[PDB]
Amino acid sequence: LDKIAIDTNILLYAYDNRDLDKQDRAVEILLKKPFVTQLVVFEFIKVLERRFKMDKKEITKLTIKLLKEVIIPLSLHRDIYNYSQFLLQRYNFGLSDILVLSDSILNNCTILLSEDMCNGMIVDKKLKIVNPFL
Amino acid sequence: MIKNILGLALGTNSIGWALVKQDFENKQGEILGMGSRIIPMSQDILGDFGKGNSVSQTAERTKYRSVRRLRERFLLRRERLHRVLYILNFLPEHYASQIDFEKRLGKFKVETEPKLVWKNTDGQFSFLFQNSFNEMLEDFKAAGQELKIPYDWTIYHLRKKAISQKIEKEELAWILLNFNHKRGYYQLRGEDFEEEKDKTFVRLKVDRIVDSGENVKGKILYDVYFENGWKYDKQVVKTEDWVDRTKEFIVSESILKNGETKRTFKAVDSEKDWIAIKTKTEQEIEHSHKTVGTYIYETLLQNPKQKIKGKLVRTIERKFYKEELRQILEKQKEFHQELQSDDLYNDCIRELYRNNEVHQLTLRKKDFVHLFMEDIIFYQRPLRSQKSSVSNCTLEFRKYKGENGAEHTQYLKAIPKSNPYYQEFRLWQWIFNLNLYTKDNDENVTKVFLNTTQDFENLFEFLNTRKEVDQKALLKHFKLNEKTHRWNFVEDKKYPCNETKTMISSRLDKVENISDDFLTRDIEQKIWHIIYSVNDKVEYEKALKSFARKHHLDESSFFEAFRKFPPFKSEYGSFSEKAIKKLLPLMRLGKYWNYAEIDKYSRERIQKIITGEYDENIKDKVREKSVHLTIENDFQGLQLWLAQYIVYGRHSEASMIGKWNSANDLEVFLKDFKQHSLRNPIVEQVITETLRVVKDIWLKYGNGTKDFFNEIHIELGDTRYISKYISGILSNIVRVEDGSDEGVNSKNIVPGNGKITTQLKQDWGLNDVWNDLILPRFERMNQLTNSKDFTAWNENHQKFLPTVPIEFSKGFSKKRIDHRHHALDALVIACATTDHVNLLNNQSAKSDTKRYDLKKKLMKFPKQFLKPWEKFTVDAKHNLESIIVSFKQNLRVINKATNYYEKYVEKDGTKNKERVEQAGTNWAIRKPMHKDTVSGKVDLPWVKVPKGKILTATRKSLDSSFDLKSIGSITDTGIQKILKNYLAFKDGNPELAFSPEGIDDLNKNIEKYNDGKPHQPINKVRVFELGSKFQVGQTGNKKGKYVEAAKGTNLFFAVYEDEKGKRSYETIPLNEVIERQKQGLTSVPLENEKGSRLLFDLSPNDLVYVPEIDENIDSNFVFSNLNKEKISRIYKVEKTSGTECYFVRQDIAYLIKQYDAKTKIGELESQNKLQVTMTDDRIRITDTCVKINCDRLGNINFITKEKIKQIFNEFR
DNA sequence: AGACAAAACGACGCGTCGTTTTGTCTCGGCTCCCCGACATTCTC
Ligand SMILES: [Mg+2]
Repeated sequence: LDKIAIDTNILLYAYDNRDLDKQDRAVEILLKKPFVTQLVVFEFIKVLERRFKMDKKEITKLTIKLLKEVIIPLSLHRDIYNYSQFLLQRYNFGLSDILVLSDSILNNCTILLSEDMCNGMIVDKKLKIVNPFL
Repeated sequence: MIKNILGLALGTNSIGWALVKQDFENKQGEILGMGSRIIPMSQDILGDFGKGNSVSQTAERTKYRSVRRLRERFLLRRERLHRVLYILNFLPEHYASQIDFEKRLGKFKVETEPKLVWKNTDGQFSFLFQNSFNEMLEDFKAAGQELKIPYDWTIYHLRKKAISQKIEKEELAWILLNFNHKRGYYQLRGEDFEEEKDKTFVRLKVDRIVDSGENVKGKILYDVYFENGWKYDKQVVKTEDWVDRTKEFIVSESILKNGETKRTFKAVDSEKDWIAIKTKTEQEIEHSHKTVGTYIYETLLQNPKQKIKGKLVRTIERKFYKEELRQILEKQKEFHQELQSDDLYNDCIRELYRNNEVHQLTLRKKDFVHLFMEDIIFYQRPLRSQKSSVSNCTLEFRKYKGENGAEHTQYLKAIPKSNPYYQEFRLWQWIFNLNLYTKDNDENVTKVFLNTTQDFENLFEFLNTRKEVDQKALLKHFKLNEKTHRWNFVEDKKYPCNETKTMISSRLDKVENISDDFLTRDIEQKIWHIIYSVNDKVEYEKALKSFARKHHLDESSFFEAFRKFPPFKSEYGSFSEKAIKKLLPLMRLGKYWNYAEIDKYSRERIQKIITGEYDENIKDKVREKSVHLTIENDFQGLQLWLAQYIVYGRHSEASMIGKWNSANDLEVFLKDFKQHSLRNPIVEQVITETLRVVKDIWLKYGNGTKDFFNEIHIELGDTRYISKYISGILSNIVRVEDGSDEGVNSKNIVPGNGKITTQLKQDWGLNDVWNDLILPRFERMNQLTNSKDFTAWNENHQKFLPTVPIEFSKGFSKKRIDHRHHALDALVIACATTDHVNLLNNQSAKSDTKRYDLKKKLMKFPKQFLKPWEKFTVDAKHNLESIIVSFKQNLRVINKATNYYEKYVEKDGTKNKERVEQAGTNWAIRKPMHKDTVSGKVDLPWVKVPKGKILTATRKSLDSSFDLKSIGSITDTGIQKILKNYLAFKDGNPELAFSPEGIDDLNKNIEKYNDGKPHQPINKVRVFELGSKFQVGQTGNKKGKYVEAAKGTNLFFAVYEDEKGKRSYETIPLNEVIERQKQGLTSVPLENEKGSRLLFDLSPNDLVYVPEIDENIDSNFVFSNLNKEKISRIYKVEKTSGTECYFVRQDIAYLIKQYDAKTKIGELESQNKLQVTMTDDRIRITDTCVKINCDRLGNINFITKEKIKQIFNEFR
């Protein structure tokens, strides 16, 4: 009925036990096989390797496990750069977020989940950002 | 000593440019650049603009715009009717519940198609006017026709009933909407013609042709008499088609001065001329003496199979609809109390005109009658004012400073010619231009009749009274006669003589009851302004009556005399009112002149001239001419030039000469160029592209520096419009500021003629190299037609020359079939100096010795001309075989459009009407989205449909081109049965079966081909086709319209590659191009559904290189060493479809022989273009071609280090 | 050895690139601005 996607935020709050409630929210956000962008996985790898200083082997195992069993990777779209440039004239986000939104839109995603992206907002009358932790 | 020469040859859509560096004195020099720029358009335009048939895409856009505008104005009328009727509580609940009245005022709710008459309950449809339907069927059974008729025929019954009976309100709303549908013909001006305006459509019979004794052309002309008793005005030669013929005419009767009908005649044909059908329906409705609705109802009563829409009544005067709707509304008014409630009337007024209190105040006095007819339905807007498009005087200016702090000039609009003041200007100019001559000895007899100012003044008083002057009046004014004197002008030509003042004087003389002193100058000007300004009838008599009230003149014959004025002819003088006002006092003489009417500046200049002192604004030529202007009294009766100079200080238009300094001036000139400034779009495009090419060559070869072009030669080869305009424009580059080169054109610009170019081509061997270049096409034609008739051997040259058989020699030209001939012509023009053109244009010498110097200098010994240099022919061959043709492209798919609309805006506590710019984004499509014909989808069990295709059926006339195969392509099976039965009955001949007589015979006797079973007549049938047709839209019923891609709209052809290496092809329609370009993406997807990476996309007029079978072009680049073999393998895209792309060699313009279905031969087969190469390998072009990119000059563009550096140096 | 791999197989439909062939919105009125070309006269 609606192609729902996610961002690195859901995975990051899922990973941590410091906030139990947000971790939970995040994990029941993952049970429904939410779609995911390859850039989301790349940023997830970056934050695991940089902030958490985790070993390469175990983060790679976790990435492979999640992609096989948990989240559905979305093929990177070839028009992502031009479309992100198009969204750039009307919107003012961090360009990484704009690429995330562009690739989510180009893959026919209806609902996006995140925190730092002004929830409830409509992006080119195609996809809306929702904060699920509230 | 060394001279840069630019030769330009200008065609209908071709610019041939060549640049050379010539040193003729030493027989040296070399070519620098050559090229031909081509603007693509079909040869239909080429064959059309010679005669002219709507040859402009702008006109087509205007036509579509007008059609759309009419459509939305009808819609707006309907919307306002919905609003008013909903206020009145006249719409029914089922209908009214589903019109929006809050956000979309009066529009239907989205995805709904309501009908006022069909109520939908639980999916069933029911008619609501049951009782009026019963009454109508009662009327038919009283007439005794049938007892079973369509429900929607009730509208005409109600329209008849509404004239004199009470009908319910819903019927009345239906009638008003119907009237809104059918409004009728109407001329905005009106201007009721001759009171009789007979214009009567009559059908007459000829009795006899008495031989009239008028013998012309050896044949004796007959006269014509009619049974009811008039005579045909014109004579007749052919007797066979006039004796006892039932001929129909439109005749006009005018009561002549003698008191008799001056009857005219004009042969007209019914059902074929719009005027005849219109008049016949007019007379037939009037003779019935009843409203058109009741007439239609009666005709439907007497012939229930009658076609109303488009057959019975097509177009009638708006007066009928107006009068019928009036009578209906007044008659229904006495019975419905809602039509009297002024509360509701004010409610409608306020709703319709909330923000216009003035218009509310105006309409608070009217009633529902005026609001419905004069306001909503029959409201026709006046023509937009063209005053803003009026020209401007070249003299009077105004200066003002805008909000930006800059100082810019507003122009002053030119004077209307019918203005009395321009009348004075013009005829004084004639007075000064007047001079008389004697017939006997032709001497300057003047200075005896016009030598003193009194003679001029009396001639003025006599001319001022008249309206036109001529030979006779001018001669008899001086007491002279025809037999002795003339007046230096055309002996039988008349000249204007203050038309407005005379005409007004006559009409004011006819009114009487007034003294003969009311008409003065100021009165004349005011009445002229009243006539000229208010060009609307009711406004006209109101202004006339008010004028007669204010001025003490009786409004009894004033308005009767002042009603029939021909409207002023739309024409404006060269100058404005203020300038001519400043001019006239100086050229006045006698009592009409006085010194006080000369303004301050001209009085100061008069004092300066009489004083003889030195002024910077007064030139020496002035004193030369103004030597006689010693005294202030000498400033009487000055001619146009004298007065103009004294007023404004310029000896007429002396031009500015000008000189451009760099490419900056040029490119500014092109930037400031205005659309539609020339004769037609073709020449404007040609001139603009010529300018662009000149700028490009300047930048590439001379870096835009001063005087890089030593000389420029121009040639054309209708088109003459370019010979002078482009020369004048290009004079600004090659002009010399030393003062030697002065005039309209620079002396360096040397136009030639075809004689020089053809003689040089024949003499210098350009023709021989041209045949050698073009011959291989002729050998290919010979091989394809397995003959030898396309090449002819010769022994004077011992070689084969190209040729064509006589039956393929309709209009074949060996030059015309290519593109580089343009450049060849440009080259042969450029090397031709001024001496050559002088010699070949003025060969008449009057003495051999005088021109013998040019003979010896330019021609070998008079046999052949000397070459510009030794290696001219070889160099020309080398260049001509190494020219790539650049084709202009139009890939405009979407563009931005600005929408300004009037609206009431709240500013400073007050509402004001102002233009507002549209909010949001809105694109304009710059290509026709699809074809006009619309088809509908059908599903037929008895045909097999391949996957990916559908069946679309369209209605078409059943005519003589309907044979067994086409009859089997008719979607109805029973129609097929009956139709094949008929065709068998006529021996299987559709031409005899499906003639109009045959169709009538089938319709009358449908039983004897339908197995005796009854069936309705057949005139049009739905034929079905199997193919790919797409939906026009997705809203409402648009999702049921299936259309085909328009001509020339398959613009992109994608070529992809998979990881293995095979090439895939696709053609993307204009719909996806539009959507992708709207989302900021690239026109073509960069990967296909298989994931194959895109090589690139192709468009018409693109260029590709087709490598040899042995070459492996994967990272070739290095497009600097383009040789003859490399350039001969360059192909231009022509069209695409599906996965097919068709190519033509870039040097081919026209084929040697096109394709005909009879002989089944052609230069490039049936399509006149190939999907493969022409060469013997015959390789698929699309499987190995590589796209290339050229500039305006035909120079290849490829990535280089410097380019890569600059990509992100420009971002650095 | 028995049960997997795959080739036949008799079916129609499909599809075959190569080529040619077929189809393609239409007329009516009127107003009012601008420019161009060719005619004649006068003046710089
Ligand atoms: Mg982010």
